[PDB]
Amino acid sequence: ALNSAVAAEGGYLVDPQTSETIRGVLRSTASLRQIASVVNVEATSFDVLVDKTDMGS
Amino acid sequence: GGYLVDPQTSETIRGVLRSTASLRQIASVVNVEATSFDVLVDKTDMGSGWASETAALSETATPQIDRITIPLHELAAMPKASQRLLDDSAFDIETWLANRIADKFARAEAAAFISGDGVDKPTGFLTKTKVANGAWAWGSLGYVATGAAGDFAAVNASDAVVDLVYALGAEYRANASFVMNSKTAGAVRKMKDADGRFLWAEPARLMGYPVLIAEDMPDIAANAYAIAFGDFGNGYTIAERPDLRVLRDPFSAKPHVLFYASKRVGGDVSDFAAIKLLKFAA
Amino acid sequence: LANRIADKFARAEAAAFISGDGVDKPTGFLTKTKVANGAWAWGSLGYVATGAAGDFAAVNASDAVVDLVYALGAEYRANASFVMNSKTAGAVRKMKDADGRFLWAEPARLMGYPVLIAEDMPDIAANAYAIAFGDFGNG
Amino acid sequence: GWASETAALSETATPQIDRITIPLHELAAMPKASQRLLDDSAFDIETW
Amino acid sequence: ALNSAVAAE
Amino acid sequence: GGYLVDPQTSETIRGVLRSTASLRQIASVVNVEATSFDVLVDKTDMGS
Repeated sequence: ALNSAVAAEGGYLVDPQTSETIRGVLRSTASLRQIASVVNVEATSFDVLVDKTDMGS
Repeated sequence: GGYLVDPQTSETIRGVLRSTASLRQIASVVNVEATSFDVLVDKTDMGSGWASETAALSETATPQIDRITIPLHELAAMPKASQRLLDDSAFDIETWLANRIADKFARAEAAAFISGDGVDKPTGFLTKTKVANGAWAWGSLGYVATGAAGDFAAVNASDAVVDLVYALGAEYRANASFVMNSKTAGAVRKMKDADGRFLWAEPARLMGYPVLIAEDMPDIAANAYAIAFGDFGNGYTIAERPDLRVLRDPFSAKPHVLFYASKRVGGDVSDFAAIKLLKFAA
Repeated sequence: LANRIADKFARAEAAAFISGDGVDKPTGFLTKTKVANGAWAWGSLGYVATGAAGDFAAVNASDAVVDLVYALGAEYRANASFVMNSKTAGAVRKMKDADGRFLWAEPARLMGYPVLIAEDMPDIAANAYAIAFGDFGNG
Repeated sequence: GWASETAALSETATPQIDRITIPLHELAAMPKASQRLLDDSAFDIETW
Repeated sequence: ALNSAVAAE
Repeated sequence: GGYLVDPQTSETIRGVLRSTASLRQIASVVNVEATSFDVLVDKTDMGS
């Protein structure tokens, strides 16, 4: 019941409260995914079909 | 009949209005009703595979976890107020002091959150075993240096600030803040081109990024860390109780009231990469 | 862990989307048979060059960036993005006029166009492709 | 304070209070307007 | 504040 | 992960046990109110 500084005089009653959420170092989430063309695909591959030339008028 | 005019006093007792810029509105304020606070951060990270079709995938790493314990100190101030004053001074002195003691506390712990040392008070980030950036360890804050001693760089000035920015990590720079005292921010603003025009153009943002004008960091000295920068939303953790518990003391000072009030607060650095500093040595 | 493994994956494939090679992982656009712009073929990406080797152009600096913009096609420049690592973007920002004032003025947009600070492209080397630009919505 | 665990916390200062008295003077101006003008000059001279 | 004797407190 | 685990504190505080029987239950317990209780005992016999 004495001071909270030294352990023997009731310093073992203070039981430090931990975090609510385990934090972490926060690394770069800049991944080009938010600027590229994200396509859902449930397959083995994906096949874009682009046009390398054009018509004439 | 000059004794009939009885000058009307104020409605509200005013006061000098001191700097409320306390880093509390930019740091990570955490409610805690305990003796301490324990952040649990991750100093490393995992590894990824790109496993082949026939690989029989093996083990990978796992982020080892580093605890920092917040001390969560107490802070008290104790004015001595006379009982005769508190009964005859129709301005409400009790709520005036509690409105004024709180403004001292939010002004006292601004030194604790930034330039506080270890004992009995939170360590601000300035006293956290500074390491020059590039050899960045975990248990230490990074800094870049300027070059010349008592000023910014001489030949190419204003480049010690921009690399301080671009060494803070691309994720941390998303919501960061400069921290200076108000007499260094003049010496930054006084920098000018070869033409005599000063080059940097309420929030007093600098290079777009917000600037918290603190009042605790040293100025441009020989080896001072005058300019701070980083993401204080992850870098610094403030732990506190959200009240200002007042105990009036009618008994010790017998003709006095002796307000004893104490809110208790703690907090030190949380993410060592989320703050970079500026040394002026070399 | 599932909140942390996902943050590694979105950090691991950022190297795949940009500097990934062919085997077992996506090829980012850096390893796609670079061709100098003007002789632009189909199965290859264009590039412009700077001039001097380990830095930007010496006499007229900052003109290797603006022609990189105006060789991207008028339709693609409508919603494009610069891509650099965070240590090159300093060396871009450190460029200055003859007066000592640095010339380029959250999104950290450059010449108005948005900039995605990646963390995978090389810095200013002898023959590195340090600065990327274009319409990644179609590219 | 930043009082230690075993400190027996002592007194502290208290903001001494300074009064400034506003004098609250009066200010007057007195134009002289003719009664003949105020009755025949349909612009409302009083509120003007 | 302090005493009611001297004004400035 | 050793920081991620924390012990249970307890259900309550315990203590070493002490002796209870204290001569209070065998002696004469007299409820008194003034500052002092006075017994009046005669020192010697009648001596007839």
